[PDB]
Amino acid sequence: YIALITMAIRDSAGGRLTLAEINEYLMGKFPFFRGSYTGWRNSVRHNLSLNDCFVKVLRDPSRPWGKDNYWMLNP
Repeated sequence: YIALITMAIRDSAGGRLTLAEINEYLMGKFPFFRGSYTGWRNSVRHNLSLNDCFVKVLRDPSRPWGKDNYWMLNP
């Protein structure tokens, strides 16, 4: 989950990213994940910030459809 998260966050470049898209492809890539329990987003996101150690935004005014998230990470 760590490595996966690493490559997931890698989507960015130490600037900003959307966990919405990250998780979007996460489940769209990992079948086992989409066939176990779609409730790890809590442990994933948790470790996400508890891993990289960046800053996120509490649902900013920029969510298409109404279910997105923007995170801001940097070195």
